[PDB]
Amino acid sequence: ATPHINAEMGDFADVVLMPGDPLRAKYIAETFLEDAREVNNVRGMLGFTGTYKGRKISVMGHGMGIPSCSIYTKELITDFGVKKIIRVGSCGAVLPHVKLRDVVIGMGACTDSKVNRIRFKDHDFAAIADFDMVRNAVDAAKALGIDARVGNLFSADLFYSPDGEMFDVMEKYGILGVEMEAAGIYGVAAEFGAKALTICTVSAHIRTHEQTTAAEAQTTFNDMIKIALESVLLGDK
Amino acid sequence: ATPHINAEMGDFADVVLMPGDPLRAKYIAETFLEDAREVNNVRGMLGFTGTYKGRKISVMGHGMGIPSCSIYTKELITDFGVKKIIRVGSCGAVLPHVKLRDVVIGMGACTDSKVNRIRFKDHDFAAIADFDMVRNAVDAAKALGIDARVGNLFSADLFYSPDGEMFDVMEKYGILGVEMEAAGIYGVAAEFGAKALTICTVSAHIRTHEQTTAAEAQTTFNDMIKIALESVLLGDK
Amino acid sequence: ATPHINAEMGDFADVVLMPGDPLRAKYIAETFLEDAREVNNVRGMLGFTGTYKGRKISVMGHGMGIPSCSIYTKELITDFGVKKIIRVGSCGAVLPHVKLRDVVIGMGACTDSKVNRIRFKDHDFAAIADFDMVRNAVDAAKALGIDARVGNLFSADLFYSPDGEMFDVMEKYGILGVEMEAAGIYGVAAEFGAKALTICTVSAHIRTHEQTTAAEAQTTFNDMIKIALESVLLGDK
Amino acid sequence: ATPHINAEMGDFADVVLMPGDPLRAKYIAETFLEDAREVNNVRGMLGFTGTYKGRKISVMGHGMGIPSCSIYTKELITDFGVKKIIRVGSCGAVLPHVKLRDVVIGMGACTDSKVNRIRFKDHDFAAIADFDMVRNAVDAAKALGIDARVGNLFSADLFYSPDGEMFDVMEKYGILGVEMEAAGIYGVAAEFGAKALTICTVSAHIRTHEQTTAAEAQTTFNDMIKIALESVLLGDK
Amino acid sequence: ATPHINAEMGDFADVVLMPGDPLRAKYIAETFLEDAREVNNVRGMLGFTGTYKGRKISVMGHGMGIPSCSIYTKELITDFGVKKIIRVGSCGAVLPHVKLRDVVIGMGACTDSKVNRIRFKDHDFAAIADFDMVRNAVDAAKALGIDARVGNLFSADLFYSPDGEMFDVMEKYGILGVEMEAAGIYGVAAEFGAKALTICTVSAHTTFNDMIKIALESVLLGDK
Amino acid sequence: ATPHINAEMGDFADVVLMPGDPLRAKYIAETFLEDAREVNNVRGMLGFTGTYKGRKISVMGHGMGIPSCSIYTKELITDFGVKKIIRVGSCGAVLPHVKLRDVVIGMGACTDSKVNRIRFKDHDFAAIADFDMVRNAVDAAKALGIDARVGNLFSADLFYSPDGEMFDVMEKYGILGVEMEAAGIYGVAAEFGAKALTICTVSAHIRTHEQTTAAEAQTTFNDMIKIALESVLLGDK
Ligand SMILES: Nc1ncnc2c([C@@H]3O[C@H](CO)[C@@H](O)[C@H]3O)n[nH]c12
Ligand SMILES: Nc1ncnc2c([C@@H]3O[C@H](CO)[C@@H](O)[C@H]3O)n[nH]c12
Repeated sequence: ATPHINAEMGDFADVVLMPGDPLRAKYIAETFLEDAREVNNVRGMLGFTGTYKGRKISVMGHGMGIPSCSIYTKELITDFGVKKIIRVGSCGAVLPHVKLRDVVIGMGACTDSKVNRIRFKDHDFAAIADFDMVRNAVDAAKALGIDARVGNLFSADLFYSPDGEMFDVMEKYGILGVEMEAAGIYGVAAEFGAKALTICTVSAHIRTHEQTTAAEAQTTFNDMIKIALESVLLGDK
Repeated sequence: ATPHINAEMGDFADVVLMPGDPLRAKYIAETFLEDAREVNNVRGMLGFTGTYKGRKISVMGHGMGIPSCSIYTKELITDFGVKKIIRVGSCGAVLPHVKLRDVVIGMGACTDSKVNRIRFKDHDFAAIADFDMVRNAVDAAKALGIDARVGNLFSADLFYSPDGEMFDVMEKYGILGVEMEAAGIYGVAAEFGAKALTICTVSAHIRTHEQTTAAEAQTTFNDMIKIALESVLLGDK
Repeated sequence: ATPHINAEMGDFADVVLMPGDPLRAKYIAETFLEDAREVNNVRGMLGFTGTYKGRKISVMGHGMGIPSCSIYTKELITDFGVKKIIRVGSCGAVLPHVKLRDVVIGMGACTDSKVNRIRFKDHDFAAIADFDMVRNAVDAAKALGIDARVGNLFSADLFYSPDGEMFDVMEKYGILGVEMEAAGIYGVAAEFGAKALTICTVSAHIRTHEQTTAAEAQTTFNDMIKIALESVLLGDK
Repeated sequence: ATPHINAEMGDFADVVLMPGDPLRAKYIAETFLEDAREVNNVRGMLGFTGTYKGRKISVMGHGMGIPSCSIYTKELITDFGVKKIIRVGSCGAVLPHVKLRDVVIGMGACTDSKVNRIRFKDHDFAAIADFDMVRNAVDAAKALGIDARVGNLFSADLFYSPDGEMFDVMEKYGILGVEMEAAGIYGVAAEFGAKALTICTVSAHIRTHEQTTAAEAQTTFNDMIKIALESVLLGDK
Repeated sequence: ATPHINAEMGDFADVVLMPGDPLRAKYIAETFLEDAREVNNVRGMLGFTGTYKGRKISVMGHGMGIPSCSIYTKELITDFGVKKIIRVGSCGAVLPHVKLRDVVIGMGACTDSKVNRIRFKDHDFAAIADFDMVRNAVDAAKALGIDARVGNLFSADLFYSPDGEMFDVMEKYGILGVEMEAAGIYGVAAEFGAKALTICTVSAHTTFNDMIKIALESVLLGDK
Repeated sequence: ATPHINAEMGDFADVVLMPGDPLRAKYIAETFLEDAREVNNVRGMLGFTGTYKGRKISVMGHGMGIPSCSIYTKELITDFGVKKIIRVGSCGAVLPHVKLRDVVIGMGACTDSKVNRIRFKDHDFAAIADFDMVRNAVDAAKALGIDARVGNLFSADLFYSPDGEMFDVMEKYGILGVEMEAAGIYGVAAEFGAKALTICTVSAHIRTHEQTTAAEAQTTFNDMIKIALESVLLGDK
């Protein structure tokens, strides 16, 4: 019922988990949710709704990049009643002892995109998550015995940057992970009056050049998913 | 293979057609290509390689927005030997005499993205197509009896833009179509030394709810595909 | 000693409360700290150290504006072993449900200053607080039965802004309070590897025109101080 | 008459060739036009009108820099019925394979000027030539046995630039020639609704300070002028 | 009163000298003025009013940085009738032939602040002093046997630069001194229709009393 | 010789007056100078050297706009030993009380050009004149009974600007005259270590004011040139 999602009101839960990869969304639906059904397939951007421990939950890909996820998050918020979005992504690390498969939680997200400047009269908008969602995720990770670090992400427009020196700048200012969406989702959440959080799994070290495979990212980053799902239940109270 | 493409050198032709929707890529392979073989499916971004009138051709989705297509086009160029990219997409018009189903060829692409400023030391980089490819597309269009306009596209970062007034400015400056990728693909081609072209069909008239029927759009879609494919043959001389 | 603080290592606690007004720092030291002693008076920027429920704590003015507070925060971190800074300030509100004397906690801070762009290669640095410090303040306020909202502040360079329309944009994007330092302190904390939090008391409403007096700001905003001090004790565990 | 041109409607053809140097315009009139008459001498900016193979054609200097040529091109468009402007100039190369005496056709023009950002709400306007004019020029060149390169020029505000590093950037993104006017003329054409093209001959290699001799310059200049003139005849059909 | 100044119209003279440090304002008031009276102490930003050779004169700290002094100068101009602001500060020099202990007069002020771009539609506003005040300061200095250098200051937002990349640039383009306020004060003066001047002593690469004498005598020259 | 000046060291005085129009330079030479001889005619940009009251003085056009005058002033300073440049031009007024034929002295020059930001690492360079030259001009004018206004000029890149509202901003900030060169000349002067000044006569009121524009002054164009020349004589003493 929207230009990029062929579904109707009620087809989505009020909370949506969103990886960039629709195939990871499919994996999550098949692995963590009961009674999951596909609710969207437009442009292959798979979305599903099922239950987790009785709680109605949706998962849907948002694609790669700020412009892509801004489209889906906006539509979910304005036309499907979605109140909370939890991005469950991958990222590259720049810090020396942040390692592969570490879970990072983006309370804020830096960016080299122009979208928030366009929204905010060319000033600095601090793209932040909802505090209660951050807190829920931290508490859930603790209950699960999973380490999770909270801090700044950096949302890049260019996965292949011509400016390698910027990575030293990110490292100097404590950036936990380089991904491509958080700052955009946070801008949309503030623009349209909803709540968002980005949780990422470290899938590459930008310095050491260690990296996981495409298959590993699609189907094995499960700590962040358990954290996300349990954090919703805490939020419900 | 690359982190976003599960294939090896040789799997892709040296020319790749790219719609945003990976389902359109599959449709293109099935409809216009002989002996089509799927060569990528990471993140559901379907890619295929086949032949058109004997000529080896590939077709693969690029996803929505500059950051998404920048990843795929970079990787195709540096790791798969691709020499030419032709985006085949949709766009919205802002000019009165540009009608639904019109074909537009982006000789240049304006943008509100920051990617080319990051590349170009914060100055104005004119994101342009390769001239020969533009000319090949014009001649292929003529031989098919299809009228096409050549000029500027505008590649937006925000499909849902909070700056409605900018559309008046685009109209004032002769922008032929509003889409979300061309300026980024043109930046990648310049950065990595390849050739690119974006052709679009007008599928919407901004500030108006006018829409074409399903059969009309497929017919028009097919016309664009034919122009792109025939243009490659002309380029081969 | 440093160019703006005539004290030696050890004279400051490892946690410093910092209002913009040195006379407020004096009030706080005399009212909340036991055995308080003056440790700075350079440029009349009073700083004191004493104990709160057995915990060594310092309080010192940072003056008005990002450039002023950036000086003091840097010096405390590099030369006095300060690990945490809690700014305890005043702000003006734009949101219709925010009232005079409400306490707001700045998980992030937007800004129209150029300093973070200077630090961050002209990109958007999300100026954020330390998460644990935010949670400690939230928990302390709950234990005290004091209400407090958590979200974005906006750190202005011009208290007398010629751009009145920017306040509508701040309001649309949920800015809780307009002040003049948080984004700068958060940038310094990030640069030098320390932790910071800004808590503000609403001293004016930009829409309803209500306003506390200079005398009230100097001495009567005590809820935010109780929250700050108790949050430190929580932080110590 | 207009503030910088003392002529009347009819004194100029609907196509004007424009070198920067008014003395070069005088040379073009004497050399290529029959029955040439001087139609402007305000500020010494000589313009002439005559015929080339029966076709009415004008030639006039535009002076140095974007601000200068923007004045002349605007006035020609709004007050003298001019439809097409062909800048005929020299440029410096930054690419090793681009050689002295090569003819470059600016299908696009990059710039470090702010004039187009001012016009285009501080976004990226792709300053482009008219496609048919570009094609006419290629075809004309081919007929004359010259292979012209088509791509981006860079229009500089500073002939004596303090930023030597920018040339490396220009080279990396494939800029064919450096001059000082094209992006400005293209901006004017778009703003006031006309068509423009810039053709340049490479008279210098910026990195080595290679410089063309006087005799070879006169030869390549003539080639460029023949190309421009014959392109007009092709456009007429 | 204003939110940052607890005084009333008439408490300030129509010219105010402003050092950054309020304790320096107190020193100035005590050393140079007759019948000096404290007229502001909000936030400890001490302001005083007295006479210098029969001429009513005020002196008040403005704090460090563009945002701080922009507040105080605006309120003085719009709410206390002040017509002229003279900043009397210290600066660091980058030029070889600008000496320690030299007096520099900022006819213009560069800055890495965004405040004037906010004011001037993101274009380049040349933050300048009032010409007559510059002339008066030069002439007052001359009469005191001092050659003041007139030129550009640079007003920094970051005393502690993250990379220090601007220093060589300031030197290349002839900046006389580095401080943290002038361009802000000049922007305020332009915005609200008053006149301002920044005078600095080169404190790095009295003297202080000489600078104050130049500022005070330059006012008396202006009154003529 | 230099790329834009066919002359040798010694041909120019160490002070050069520069109008935009080279024909105006000719007029000044013939009207004001003894034993004037032409020293340059490259690109029709006439320059002359003669004496005024025994004092060796040059006069030469600079063309229109920052890029044009930046070329000439740089070449004069670095290759012809020029120490002082005085632009003598016309400007438009935006202030209601500024009269036609009033003389404006640009102690500073605002601009919408990017050249100084290029020089100054994207920060605000205050483009200022030499103080002694300003003072000499004020005294020279006063001696002739002319009260010259001293303040900011605004140097525009676009004579035909799309942003009419900016003239309101100029008026609000007390801009005395609008022209097209001062900020660029002042930038060159600072870059290459020389001294410069722009003096202008008001030739028009920009835009229509509800108010009444005062009246017209009795001051002439010849009066301004006299001021300029006499200011040189004062500076010599
Ligand atoms: N009116 C419009 N505005 C922006 N983008 C598009 C498109 C294209 O469709 C996608 C978004 O729907 C994206 O790839 C964009 O380039 N079609 N019509 C459009
Ligand atoms: N070399 C220098 N750099 C920056 N600021 C200053 C100052 C002034 O001193 C204060 C900072 O110490 C502030 O008001 C600034 O304008 N003196 N010397 C300086």
